[PDB]
Amino acid sequence: IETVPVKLKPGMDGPKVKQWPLTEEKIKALVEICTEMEKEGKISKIGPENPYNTPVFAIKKKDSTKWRKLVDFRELNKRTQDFWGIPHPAGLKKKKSVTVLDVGDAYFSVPLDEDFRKYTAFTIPSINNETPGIRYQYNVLPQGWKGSPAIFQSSMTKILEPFKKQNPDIVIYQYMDDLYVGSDLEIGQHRTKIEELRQHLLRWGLTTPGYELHPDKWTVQPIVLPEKDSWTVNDIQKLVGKLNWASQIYPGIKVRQLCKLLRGTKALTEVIPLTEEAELELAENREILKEPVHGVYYDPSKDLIAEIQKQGQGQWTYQIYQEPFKNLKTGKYARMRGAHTNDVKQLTEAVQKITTESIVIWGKTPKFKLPIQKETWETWWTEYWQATWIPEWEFVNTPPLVKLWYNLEKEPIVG
Amino acid sequence: PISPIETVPVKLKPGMDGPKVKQWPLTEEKIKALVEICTEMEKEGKISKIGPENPYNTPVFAIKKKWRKLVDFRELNKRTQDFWQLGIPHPAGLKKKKSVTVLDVGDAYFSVPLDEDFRKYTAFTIPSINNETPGIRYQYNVLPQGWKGSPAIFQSSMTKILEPFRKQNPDIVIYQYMDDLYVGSDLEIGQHRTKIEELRQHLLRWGLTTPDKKHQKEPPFLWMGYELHPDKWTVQPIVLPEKDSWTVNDIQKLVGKLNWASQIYPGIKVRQLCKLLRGTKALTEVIPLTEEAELELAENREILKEPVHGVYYDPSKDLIAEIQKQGQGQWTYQIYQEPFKNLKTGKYARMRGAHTNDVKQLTEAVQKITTESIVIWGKTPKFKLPIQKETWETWWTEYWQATWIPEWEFVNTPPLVKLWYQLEKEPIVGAETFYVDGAANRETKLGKAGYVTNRGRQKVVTLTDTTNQKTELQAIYLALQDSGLEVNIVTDSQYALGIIQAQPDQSESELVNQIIEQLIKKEKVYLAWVPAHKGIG
Ligand SMILES: CCOCn1c(Cc2cc(C)cc(C)c2)c(C(C)C)c(=O)[nH]c1=O
Repeated sequence: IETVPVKLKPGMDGPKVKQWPLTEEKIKALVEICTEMEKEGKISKIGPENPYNTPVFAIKKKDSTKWRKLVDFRELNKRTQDFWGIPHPAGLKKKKSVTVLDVGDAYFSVPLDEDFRKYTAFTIPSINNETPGIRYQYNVLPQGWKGSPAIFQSSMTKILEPFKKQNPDIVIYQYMDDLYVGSDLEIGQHRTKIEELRQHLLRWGLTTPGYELHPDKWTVQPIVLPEKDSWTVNDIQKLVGKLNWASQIYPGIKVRQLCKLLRGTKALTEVIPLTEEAELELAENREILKEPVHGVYYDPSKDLIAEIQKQGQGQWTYQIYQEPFKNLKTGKYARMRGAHTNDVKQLTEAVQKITTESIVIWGKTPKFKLPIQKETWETWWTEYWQATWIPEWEFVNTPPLVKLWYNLEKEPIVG
Repeated sequence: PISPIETVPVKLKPGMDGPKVKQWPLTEEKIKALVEICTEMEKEGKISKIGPENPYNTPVFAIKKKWRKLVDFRELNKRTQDFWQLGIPHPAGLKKKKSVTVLDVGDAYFSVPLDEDFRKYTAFTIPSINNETPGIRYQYNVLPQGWKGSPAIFQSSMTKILEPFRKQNPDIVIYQYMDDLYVGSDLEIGQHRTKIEELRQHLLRWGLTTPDKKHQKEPPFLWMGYELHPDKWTVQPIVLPEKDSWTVNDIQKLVGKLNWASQIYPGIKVRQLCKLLRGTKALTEVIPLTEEAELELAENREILKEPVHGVYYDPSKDLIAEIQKQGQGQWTYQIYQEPFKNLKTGKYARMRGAHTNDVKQLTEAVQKITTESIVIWGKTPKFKLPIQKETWETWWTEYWQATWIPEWEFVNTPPLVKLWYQLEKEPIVGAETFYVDGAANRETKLGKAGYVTNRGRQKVVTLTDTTNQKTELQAIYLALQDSGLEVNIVTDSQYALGIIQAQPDQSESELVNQIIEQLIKKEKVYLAWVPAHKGIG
């Protein structure tokens, strides 16, 4: 078959990223998964003349009790020529339900340009280094590579045409190995309609393995300030401090009248009666805070940033934006049942959940700013990772005021 | 002889061309020998004569260790493309073997053919008596000693050749390192012996030969400072050069070995000796050992007199990791399967940086142990930590940063690590409230720091040669000092907001440390921050 030539962006070279240590379990599985792929001619052993390398590891999807291979092609992707690919529909962000399907298997039936294969090199390590690693290189379109869906575009659209034309009411969006199907239909009709697509696809060779996404349950919550019968010097102080900060997002926020009440050296516990003016100032701030700041629009030609703060007691807040203080979306996240004592497990889930929304809403993974130590993250994140893609990320030190503010986000009266 | 193996395509780095170094001039005695030696190599097929159509050249020399040639590939190497082992196996990760046999494959480099396309760059020349007629010219047909690509290509070829044998005999372990092949197994001595000979003949099939008993290595194996014995491994003797005159350099070298050794012998100390370097003017400067240095250098000699042995890995047994807090910022750990039969020991040193706490440091040591464990035994140990579950749960569920400890267990081995203090979540009723403040002139460095309490008390100090940050921290210090066992402190310092969140118990700043000690002295402390310049005195 025809192999469309692929090329690195100009002036770029292949990736030379070190493989991270893997546990016995994971190594055994990769060996198993790879010997099989070798026979099927999907991949081939390579020599030391090839200097490139991309890291690989193994995971097990939810419910899934079988190991799947995952390659960190982030570097190779960043360096792969762009394709002038697949458009994004403003529809599924609205649709009542969205289902995610793994059509990653499909690519293995397509061959990859001979001249590019060398860059896909990777290494299965060995315990305690008692043996040389086992070096492979792909012969067919690999999963997780951005070139993949771009080249298998023509073929996917075709395969899909029948179902699309029969259901112009249902939205289909492709991102990486994932296929997002969205419809406003009935849970029964939606799910069953999935299978129709699923089998339809299965009918070509690509086994396509709650679970429903419900865009429009992702409504941005407002900030709510506390209310008391009696206010103490400490209460005003904490408030004023929070407000003074928020003024970076809402300039109409004033705290001059409250500060007035804080003149003097009183005991932090002493109660203070509010003046009619400071009472009004407060009323106005609440008012101002009733809606997201005006004039914030998504700029496609700029990166999305996702900042996450550890609130405590299994709670996490996050904000997505392109410019500080002009949030496109925000929220909270409470730990999944079972993550009882694992901060990393939670954070990992949070990233996946957040990233998925980013895909549905904008069709772009956000760059993460994680409230965790590099060493800690790299050591354990793959132990709970379950998506086929991998967002970009950097590690940071959460400013005290940022989490004090978002901790204030409104919650349901009951549920 | 040369073997029928497929060559590896090799090429120079993009752009650059083959080396052209002029041949160093040699004497009659040097030339005569080289000619001799090369005539030998050419007959074996190792190298081949070439005509001046080859513009490349590398300098050859003659050294006596009978004469022996030497080629300087520094240039060619610099021009050779790059290749993808530099991760060494650690003794603690090996599994006990009934028998280990080591085969030599020394001149195997000259047994592996070189890319016929690359051979041309390997050209060198044999000079004449002085500066007269053109000399003899050759080039390699095999992997040459000293070339950047030899080791890698050799390794790979070896792996290929060993594949079928490794398959047929899965119960046999081979470890290649340099030109040695360590074959081990749990078969019966006679059976093991038999297999080695099969392997040997399997190798001979590919030209690769094997020498006689004359130079056949046998346990113990001296490897990277370790002593590999069949039942256990020990550490190679660390001797301290007992001299009377000590130069700056000598001292530094000492501190080096001693620091390396502190891992195995956790008792070692070098503080008193690491003061002998203060203000040193020259590397060769002679320093008189202080009495304290004599005492220290002395004890270490005793410690290093003791024999420390470890044992090997048994996959059928679980992995235990136990940690101890030697002092502040110092940790020791041992990993074993059977109590007192350590597979590995070690220790961690820290700088305390801007601001950390003991619990945080504990987690970091765990992480480091965990990672190396994964590298060595492909598994993560079960931890035994000197910290109560209570303390842990109280600290991590509140810490601003994500953190974690794999499956662990509390071990009551003093001194337990604990939270030195905890700021109050709410203001203390019936406690003095100090409104602290500090201001400094960034340029004159003239500062003032002080406070005023709801109780009517007050103070203010004038600081000379100070920064703003200091006058701030200092105001907080004064309140801590002049207050009782319970205090409420409000400050508009951005840094106070720092310690509120992190509540560290070790800092780089002496002032911060002062404060921390004070923080620990109190029963209850509530630290509050408010906007600066907002008229909230
Ligand atoms: C006699 C002890 O030799 C160490 N030894 C060995 C041999 C061995 C020898 C040397 C110099 C280094 C290394 C890393 C291993 C093996 C294998 C790799 C053959 C083994 O499985 N187990 C073991 O204990």
